[PDB]
Amino acid sequence: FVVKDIHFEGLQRVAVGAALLSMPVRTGDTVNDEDISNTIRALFATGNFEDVRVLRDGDTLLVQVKERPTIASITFSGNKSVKDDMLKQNLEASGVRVGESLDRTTIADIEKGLEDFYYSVGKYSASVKAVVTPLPRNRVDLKLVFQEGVSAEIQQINIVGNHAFTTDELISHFQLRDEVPWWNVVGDRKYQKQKLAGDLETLRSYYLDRGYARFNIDSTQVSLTPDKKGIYVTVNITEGDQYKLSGVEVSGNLAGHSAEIEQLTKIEPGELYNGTKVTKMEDDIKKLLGRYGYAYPRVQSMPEINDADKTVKLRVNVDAGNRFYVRKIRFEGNDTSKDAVLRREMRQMEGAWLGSDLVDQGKERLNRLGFFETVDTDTQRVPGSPDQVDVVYKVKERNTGSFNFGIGYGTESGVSFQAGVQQDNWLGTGYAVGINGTKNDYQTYAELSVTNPYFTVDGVSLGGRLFYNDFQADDADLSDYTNKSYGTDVTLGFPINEYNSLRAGLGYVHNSLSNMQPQVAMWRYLYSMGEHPSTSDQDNSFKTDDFTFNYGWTYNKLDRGYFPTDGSRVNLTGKVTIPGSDNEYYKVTLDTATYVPIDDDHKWVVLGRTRWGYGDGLGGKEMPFYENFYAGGSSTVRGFQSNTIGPKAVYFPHQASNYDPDYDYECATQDGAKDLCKSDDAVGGNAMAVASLEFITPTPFISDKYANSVRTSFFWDMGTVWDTNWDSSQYSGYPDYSDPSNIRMSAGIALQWMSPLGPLVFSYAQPFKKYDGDKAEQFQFNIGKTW
Amino acid sequence: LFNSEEDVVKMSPLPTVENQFTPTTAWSTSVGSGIGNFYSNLHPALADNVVYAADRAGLVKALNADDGKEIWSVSLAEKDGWFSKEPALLSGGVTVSGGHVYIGSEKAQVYALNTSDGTVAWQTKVAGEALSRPVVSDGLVLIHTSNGQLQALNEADGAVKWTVNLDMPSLSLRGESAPTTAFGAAVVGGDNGRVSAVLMEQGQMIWQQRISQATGSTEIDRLSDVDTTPVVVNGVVFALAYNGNLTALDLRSGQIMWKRELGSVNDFIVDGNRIYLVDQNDRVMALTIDGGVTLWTQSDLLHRLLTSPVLYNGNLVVGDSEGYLHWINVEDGRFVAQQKVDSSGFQTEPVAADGKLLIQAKDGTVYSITR
Amino acid sequence: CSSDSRYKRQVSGDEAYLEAAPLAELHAPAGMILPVTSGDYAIPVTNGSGAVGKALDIRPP
Amino acid sequence: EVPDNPPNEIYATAQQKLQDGNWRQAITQLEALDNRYPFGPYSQQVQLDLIYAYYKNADLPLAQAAIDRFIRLNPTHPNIDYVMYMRGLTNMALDDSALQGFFGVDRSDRDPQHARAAFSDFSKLVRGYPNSQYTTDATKRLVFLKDRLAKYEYSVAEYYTERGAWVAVVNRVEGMLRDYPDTQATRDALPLMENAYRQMQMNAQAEKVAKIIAANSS
Amino acid sequence: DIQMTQSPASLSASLGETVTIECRASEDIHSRLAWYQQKPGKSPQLLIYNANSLHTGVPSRFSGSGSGTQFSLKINSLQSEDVASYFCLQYYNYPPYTFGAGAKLELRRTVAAPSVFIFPPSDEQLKSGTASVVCLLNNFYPREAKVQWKVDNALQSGNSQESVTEQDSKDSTYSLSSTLTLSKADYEKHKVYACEVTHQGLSSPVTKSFNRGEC
Amino acid sequence: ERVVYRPDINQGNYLTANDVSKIRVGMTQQQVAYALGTPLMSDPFGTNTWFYVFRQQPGHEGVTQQTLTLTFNSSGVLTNIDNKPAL
Amino acid sequence: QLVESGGGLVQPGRSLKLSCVASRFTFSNYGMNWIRQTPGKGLEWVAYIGSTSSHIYYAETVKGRFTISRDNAKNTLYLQMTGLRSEDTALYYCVGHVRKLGAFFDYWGQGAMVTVSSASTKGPSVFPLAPSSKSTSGGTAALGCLVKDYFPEPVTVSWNSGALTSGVHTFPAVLQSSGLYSLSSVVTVPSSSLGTQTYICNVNHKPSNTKVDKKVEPKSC
Repeated sequence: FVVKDIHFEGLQRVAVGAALLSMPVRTGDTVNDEDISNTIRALFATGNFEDVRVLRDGDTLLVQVKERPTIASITFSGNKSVKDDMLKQNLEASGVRVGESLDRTTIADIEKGLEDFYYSVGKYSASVKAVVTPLPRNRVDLKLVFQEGVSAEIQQINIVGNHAFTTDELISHFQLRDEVPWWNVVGDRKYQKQKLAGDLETLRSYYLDRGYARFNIDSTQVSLTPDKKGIYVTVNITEGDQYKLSGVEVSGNLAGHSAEIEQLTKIEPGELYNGTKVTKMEDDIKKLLGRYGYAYPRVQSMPEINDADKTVKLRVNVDAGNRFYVRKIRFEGNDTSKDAVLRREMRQMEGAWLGSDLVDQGKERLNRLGFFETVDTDTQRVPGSPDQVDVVYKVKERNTGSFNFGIGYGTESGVSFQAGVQQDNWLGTGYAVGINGTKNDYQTYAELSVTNPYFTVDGVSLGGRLFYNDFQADDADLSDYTNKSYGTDVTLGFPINEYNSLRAGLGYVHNSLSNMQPQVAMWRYLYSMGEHPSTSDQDNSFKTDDFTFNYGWTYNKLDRGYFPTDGSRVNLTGKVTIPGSDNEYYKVTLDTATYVPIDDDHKWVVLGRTRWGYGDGLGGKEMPFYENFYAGGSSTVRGFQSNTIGPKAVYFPHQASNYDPDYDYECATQDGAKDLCKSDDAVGGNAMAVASLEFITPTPFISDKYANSVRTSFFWDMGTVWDTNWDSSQYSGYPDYSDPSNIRMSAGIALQWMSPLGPLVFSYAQPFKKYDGDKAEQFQFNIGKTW
Repeated sequence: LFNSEEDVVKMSPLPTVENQFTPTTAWSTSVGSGIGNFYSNLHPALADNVVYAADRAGLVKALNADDGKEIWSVSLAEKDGWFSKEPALLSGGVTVSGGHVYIGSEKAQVYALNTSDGTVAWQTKVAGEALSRPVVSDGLVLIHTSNGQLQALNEADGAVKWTVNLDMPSLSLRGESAPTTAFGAAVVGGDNGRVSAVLMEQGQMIWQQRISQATGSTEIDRLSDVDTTPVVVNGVVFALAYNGNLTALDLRSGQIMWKRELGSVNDFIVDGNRIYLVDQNDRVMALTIDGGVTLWTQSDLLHRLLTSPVLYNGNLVVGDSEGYLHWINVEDGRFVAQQKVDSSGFQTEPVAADGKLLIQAKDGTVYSITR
Repeated sequence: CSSDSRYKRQVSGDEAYLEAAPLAELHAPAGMILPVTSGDYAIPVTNGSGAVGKALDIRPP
Repeated sequence: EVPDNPPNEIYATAQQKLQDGNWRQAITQLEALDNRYPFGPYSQQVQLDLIYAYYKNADLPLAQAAIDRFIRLNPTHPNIDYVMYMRGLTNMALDDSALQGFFGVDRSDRDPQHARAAFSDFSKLVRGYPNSQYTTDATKRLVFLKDRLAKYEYSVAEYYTERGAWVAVVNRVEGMLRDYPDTQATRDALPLMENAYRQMQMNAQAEKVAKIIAANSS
Repeated sequence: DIQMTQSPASLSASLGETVTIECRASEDIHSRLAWYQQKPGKSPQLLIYNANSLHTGVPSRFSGSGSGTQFSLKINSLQSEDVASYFCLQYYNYPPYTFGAGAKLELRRTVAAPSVFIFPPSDEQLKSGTASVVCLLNNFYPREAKVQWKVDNALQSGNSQESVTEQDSKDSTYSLSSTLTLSKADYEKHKVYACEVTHQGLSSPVTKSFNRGEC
Repeated sequence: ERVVYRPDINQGNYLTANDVSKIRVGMTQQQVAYALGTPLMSDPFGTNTWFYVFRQQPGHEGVTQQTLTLTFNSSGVLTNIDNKPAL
Repeated sequence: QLVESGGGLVQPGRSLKLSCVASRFTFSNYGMNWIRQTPGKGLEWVAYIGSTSSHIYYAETVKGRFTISRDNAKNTLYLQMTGLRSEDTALYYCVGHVRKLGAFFDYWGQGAMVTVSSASTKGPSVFPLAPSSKSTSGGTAALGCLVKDYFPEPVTVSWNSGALTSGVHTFPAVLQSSGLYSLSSVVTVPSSSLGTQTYICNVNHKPSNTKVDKKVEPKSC
């Protein structure tokens, strides 16, 4: 028997090469069945061919096989809560994928490795079925049918070694529950080893801080109950007993700071032992060392316990390193910013000695810019020597700014064509910009306001602004209530403190008016302006060109502006007419915003946001109306319309139209109006105060990925607006808008989606304290950057 | 959304009904709020018309037979204290002997109570609670612990006599190794997969024997149900693994006489050569003492919530948690009678003795039973 | 897909790096010692005269 | 998605998309190909076409992963010049990929990350293959990379100069020197070192640098 | 347009009594009136703004009452120095302005008989072309008095013109001067020139005369 | 003129002159290193010569310095000293 | 406080510029008006100008023929009267408005009377009014001076340059058919004063600049 020809069957990656490698014989060598055995074992070793038939036609070999490779495809059916990526982890963990193991015998292993996953999850009550759609020449689609009935259930956990304490009271801090409350009808009833470990360590910490050093754990035993429901636990422990702190015997390496080092360790006798306090104090010492700056100095305490009286003398040893490792830094995340834009804030610099406080404060001011997404950094030890350290501020930068457009329903023309745009670090520069306007068929408007916050090295903030509100009843320009105006406001901002800044500068403005409508406080102010036109028609005109001095103060001790969580910021702004100008007054305003986190989980948080404002004439004068405060608009207050709050318009019988479509217009003698026509439409006022109190709401059920990029709350908001220059002389016989007593109020929700297109919020609420006709909508939308 | 997407697998439901011998109850004398939806060793007892009851919570009852009249009632649940009033929450079924009554708890608080009032002989602390109800005999108090221990104490005051450590399983898994006696020696299984013969005079190991299969992450069979207690013959003992692996093995050495290790079986009781028992899917079989060879079966009731079986009036009987009650051919498996009574719940030892039949639910508690 | 005069051999973006400036290395006067050369930036000397930019090609064989 | 076919036919399909130059549907074909054929005779060519596409359609991290795959899988191969040039080219494309170049504005103010990455890549490349076609543009680019580095460091220096901090300036300077001599920026930088030294009364060093200029004032 | 109706034009009252001065508005103005007092030979002064509010440094006695249809001014325990002419003014219609007629405040004293004097024309008016014989009433109350000229027992009153002063600020009496104008020629044609005055303060018409060629 | 709010600024390379009293010529770079930390600056254009200076700038007008430099030989052993304060 | 400067006499149809100055007030922010009162008790608002030159209102009787202006720098109100008729003759007042309340006036000047007439000014003729001593001699008599055929008004008449003030009654001038003014100024003095008191009346007519001191002798007829 000598092989004359071999049919080297084997395909889809291999050829005659691998089979001939399998065979020991060429054409003209004695043939055997050791080739059969070697081929089968080698093909189970490699795992290509499920079987071999090395047969011989006389003395002519032939190879007939089946193949474990290609798995053409996979399907997953019934994987309710488990997602196919974790299934893929199980699969690659099995080394199983396309072009891999086969042999349906292995299904038990596969299902086992599936069961294992559930066996690890917390379940055991389930199974899986793999099914083969056979496909030609080797191939197979593997569909997986997941019989996932239900996981087992937590029942009751008992512990013994608890005389000083109830069990439930200490249970109360755990993730897990042997029973749900009713004031929280929802609540998990699941299992996890990790949460269990945390509860264990939590108990350990509890009995540490109540002083029990002889506390331990002996063990803990889970009930693995038939029928696949019952998980109790029984826990074995030492209660021990508390000790009492008696003394401290710290030592170590100090660099002569021993005084202040002790000043950390200053304590009262009779206070109980608590290793939490110990850890706290240790960390405080670490921080102190960071102040002078020491990278990796060692700490270690020693509780020298006296069991004769249950007390301890706490020795400590310490190992200070060295200082001024400050070689360099790095930054990562910058694809748009410029390096200087960081370093300007970095109170630390390269080539220095260290202070970690500097670095913390750098992160703080950084985030307080609110010009990024995520923040972190590492104090990367330098490998050249144990004497230098570099830093990397490997972080992320936000794409932001926003073009403004769109508004609630209204006229066919008059709900669009409105500009408004922000970059605020324009072109990745830190130059900050806001530009707006609107074209309409009854007015037009332009305004630009731009600042370089860092004209100089110091954070010198050079800001300038102009406007041209070309309002003349645009595209009519005749016999209509024109107020065309245009002016300038240009100032500076001074870094005063690490958290506090000032503002000071000037403005110079011109106004121009025509065909003014008889209204009451209008002519009040104007008779204070010393101009006494008629009170009947709208054939009237008036202009000004004035100067002013503006200024303000700002506090900001805060976390960020992306989605702030803790701290507060306030913007005070005052301004005044100057001497020599036409008009004489001041206007002063102040907007506060405070964030208080409940936990440092940074998910249940309080907001207090308010505005307080007042301005008034000088020289016994009245301010021009158009500088009045305003309110509502779902950007300061919601559940109302913008500028639709406070004292309101009041009308005379009008004696002048220069039109008559059908006299669609209100209150004229030409229409047939007398008997002074009170009205509803709003005007603004001189005095304002508003308040807002909100609970941050964690999101209902959202992916962390973008839930970190979304914010929400409920609120209760209210406020009010009024005049003092109101009277009762002829105001009588009307609703007197004098006093801050028609107080407006509502409450609702806030829904802050962060798109890449700017910040966007929809909103709902409901008015409660409504007064004389005031419009509103609860379902509202907006894009502005209000607080 | 997620409140509605529940999944489940189902048992068999009831087959045809028999009333060949019509069942009933003697009466029902049910009890205050006790167990609830839980699991336990606990079952009540009786002797000489002196009926022995108590609940999960702490309540205690001594009642009269033939009516379930409360003779007296007490409770370890202390009216004072702050321990949820010290609820019982027990790990052990009834034990009674002499003029005293012997119980153990989850709490390792272990109570000997004078009969005829239930007044305390003593309460005693121990380590770990019971998968196996408390055993007491031969002047010896005999405990299987949750800690994988023996505890051996006085049968006169509960005073300790000795204590032994035993290997623990991995996940501390629930089951039992119900200990028993032999000629003045201790004998019991173990969730490790072992069975030990030990001196019950000091807890001196005599031998151990591994029973189970060899597979990890597949741990001992959940469907290999309860009644994993030794069953002794003259020089042999018969019992399962927690796989259901049956072994007949040396009463003195643990060496195997035979085995139906390959069998997987759930609950059993032995009658001569006839071993009447439950199977994995909760079907029924009668098997031989030499090979678990099917003397008969009945697979009409499967995946069910059943306790151990018993005999009564020469017919083999057991019920379920849903108050379904089944009197069956001790011969070839067939139903002889069926009753429905309640749906409270049942997981405990049925009580067929003194010509009587007796059981208790969780809170749909005691029914004293005849036919 | 968006590519006019299809991107078979051509270059994305500008070519200023092809138009960039030359280099100047120092005579380093006598007695005043400059810092030594270090690092990987020593620029293995070219022996080039090969195509570049659009003149250079982009394709799998 | 599209049904199975002969992998030669699927290859021909890809060729059709290539003569078309439709990157998207070509990507579809390639995805279907590799996921229906994890290994093939021309699978190497498939990797090539994949990264080709990923260049065209800006699939850069996927391209990076693909390169690393091919490297681990075919660390020995004839046409690796194309491979590694493509790699460094990708890194170059990443390191400046903005619309800001519309404005004639420099990018010398961001992470010199992928610059140095590609520098390493091309150095290794030419040192492995100092003979191929793809050298010359790589060399031009290397010079450009050196320049971008230079400008960046210059800017760092100038910021700290505006602060008036001499020390990190000095050390960054020395690092630049060890990195290279050759930039107009470096000539511009020399006197800055001089000034900062002068603010420290380093009159010896002042005169040292004075001599440096005095020779290399050119 | 708007009608500032004020009645009576002239009033009189004693010292210590109160006065209610009515002022009526045509268009039922929503209380937009001002009161101004113009005393003789002085600039007009402000009395009431807002139609009910008194101006700074003015006694409380003056009060403003009434609505647009009709308003009234109340002066309580009015003193001697308040004699002036009082006007109303509306500001509701700003472009035009209407004032009151002016209410002339007089005082009430007992009847006063004038001390009558007659003055013949001087001898310098006879060298031009006209002679003027003047009858004079010095201190009388009330204003009402009939004075007629008698020449040679011939009645005539169509050539003479009278001028009456305002009530004195000391005795609140009136003075009238009745000038009789003739030509020097026609003056020297008649003998006796007499002026007969009939007044309430007089018990019977008092005639005073002069003869030519005496003084 | 008043400006306002100059920040607090430092550089490194200083602990104490008590260290200076410890030392003299003849010591090596490692002898230094065991107690002095590293030089943050040296002579790159000549011998080993190391620059140990305090520098620090407080707020409005006020400024520190205390400089020293130490010249070694070819072996890296000290030859010359020059310590001196701000100017 | 409010000083007025204006015309004496002019011819109907001619023009005339009146000026009015404010001294103790700002004169800024004040609405200013011109209001005329005709003898005969007819009150007319003739003009209003705002603090600035934005709103100017004239009466429908006056019409644009007159122009009202103000200069804050010179604190002066300018009134140009063109197209003038005999009816325009009246006492013209420079009037202010009220700040911070509006809708009514606060200040008025003394008032400057303008008299337009085609007639020319005429010097007065003074005639002694000798005292009627025939009524009584122990009583009190009265004597005076008659100013006749003088144009225009007014004439200032006093006795002994104001030294003799015995209850002087100067009746208002009445207009005779010739168009010239004529009035009599009398004074009552005791009869005993005759032969004891010198009676000289000093008459001054400013538009004609005629100052005549005419004596009435103490003779007791």
